[PDB]
Amino acid sequence: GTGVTLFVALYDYEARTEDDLSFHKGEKFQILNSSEGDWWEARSLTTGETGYIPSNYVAPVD
Amino acid sequence: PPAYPPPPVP
Repeated sequence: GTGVTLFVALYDYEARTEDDLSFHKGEKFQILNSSEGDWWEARSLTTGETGYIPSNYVAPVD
Repeated sequence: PPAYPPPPVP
């Protein structure tokens, strides 16, 4: 409510660790938790996979 | 949350 949770990747990113997600620019994400500020927990609408993503790499859509 | 810093934006 009020807060937007659908995001789009602005750049390509390759997971560095076992916890983070890799993605293509243009890939959409449902955000599961954004309370930490640097790393957000999310789900890829493309693979159905779950994991962390850098918040500075994605932008709000719709 | 990985912490090892998100790399700066391009």
